[PDB]
Amino acid sequence: MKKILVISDNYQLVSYIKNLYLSNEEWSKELFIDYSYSSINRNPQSLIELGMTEIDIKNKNLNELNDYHLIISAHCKQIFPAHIVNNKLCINIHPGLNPYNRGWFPQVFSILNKKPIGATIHKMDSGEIYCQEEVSILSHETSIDIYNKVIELEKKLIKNNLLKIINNELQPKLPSGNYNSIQDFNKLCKLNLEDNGSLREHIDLLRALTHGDFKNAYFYDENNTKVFVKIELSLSQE
Amino acid sequence: MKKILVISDNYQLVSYIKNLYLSNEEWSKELFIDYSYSSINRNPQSLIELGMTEIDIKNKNLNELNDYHLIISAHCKQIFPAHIVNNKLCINIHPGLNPYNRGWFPQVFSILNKKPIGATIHKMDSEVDHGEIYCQEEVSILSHETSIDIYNKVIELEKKLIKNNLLKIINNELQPKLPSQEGNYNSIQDFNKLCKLNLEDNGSLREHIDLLRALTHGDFKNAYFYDENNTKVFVKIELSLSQE
Ligand SMILES: [Cl-]
Repeated sequence: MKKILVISDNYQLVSYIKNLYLSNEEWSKELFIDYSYSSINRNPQSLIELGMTEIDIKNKNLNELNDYHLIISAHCKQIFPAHIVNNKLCINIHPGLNPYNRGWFPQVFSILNKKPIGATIHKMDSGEIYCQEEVSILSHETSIDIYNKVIELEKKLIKNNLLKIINNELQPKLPSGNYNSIQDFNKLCKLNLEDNGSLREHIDLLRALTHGDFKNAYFYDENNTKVFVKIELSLSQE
Repeated sequence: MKKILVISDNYQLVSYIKNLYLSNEEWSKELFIDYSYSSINRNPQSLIELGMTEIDIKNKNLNELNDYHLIISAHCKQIFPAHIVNNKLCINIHPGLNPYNRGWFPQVFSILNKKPIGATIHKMDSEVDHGEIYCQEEVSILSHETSIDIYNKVIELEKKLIKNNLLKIINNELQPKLPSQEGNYNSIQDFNKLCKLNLEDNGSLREHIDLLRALTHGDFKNAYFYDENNTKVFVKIELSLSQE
């Protein structure tokens, strides 16, 4: 039997792991799993509901982590310190296709730059890839659409690979890239009405920056009023 | 007393006129008002509910219209034939600032070409949205507004113009004035060209946003492109002064 820690701020992926544990006897016989959300999460209520304790991974002492065979990061909002990843086997469930558009919001960047998008489970380092797979971007899709395919794919990757990774039955491999910063994200959000480009470029920018009800793209008008912008695309008219 | 014919395919305008009649003794004491929708209206059900009969003004005979002092057109989907307008006093309630962007969807065109937008009540002559103007008023286009936002402001203004002027017009107390210029007319084909997006069009983001907001009008999408595989993708935009 192994003890495992999952550090996640993502309701869907945590629920999914929890549901696999409950529906798969192979998990329940082999594992004790503790689940924690990040101390920086501003809205953890639904994770609390789900069955999770707060952890602060930046200040957690290695001394309190000795029982864990490994730690899984599934969209943990805090970066793990170097000392955690060098002293504990840490595996990341990552919503991008390493090594393309590493960093922030891989699907936003892939919409714009056409590099592959997908999901990757890999070892953390200051990492080697156990499994990954690509998803497609279709012409009518926004950031939220692609992210939703990505989450779907992560669940598939978990379901088919995670127990094996935990049991050492799947060995990783160093990536054959590029990285995008939060500041790169924020530069994109600040639209320039005077930008000359193709309608295609400008629709892609709006679609990259459309993600649910929270708008990101904005301009300032003539009067310095802030106006947020999003786009809707559909294969139906109505 | 006078007998009046209102031909309209717009619920909001017909319901407004009905409500003023019901609420203003000056109307009910002077006027008998018949209301009709266009035979071409594919979905008149709400209008039927409202209390209205079908009319085909394109084939209506002039002899059946002798009782009417005047005919009011309020977003009638059929165009009045020349013989009707030249032989009956016909008054149009138009959702544009004549003579600018006469014809179809004035606010779409105004978002694109920046000509004034507003509402106009004018005499109908044999040209579209071209006769002498009784009254009209401008509305503004703000940076976050789509076709439907400006349309709703236009409708609100048509209501105020009717409320403040329509009895006077009927009673020959307000004389109209020539439009300031011939102006410019947009067809349905002009609108449908706009709808077909050219993804290679080279422009400022402002031009592109203006085109998308001109074409955004409620849940029915107008603007489209075809993608790599010839799939048709409709496009609308949302602009707002709040994030969420
Ligand atoms: Cl002239």
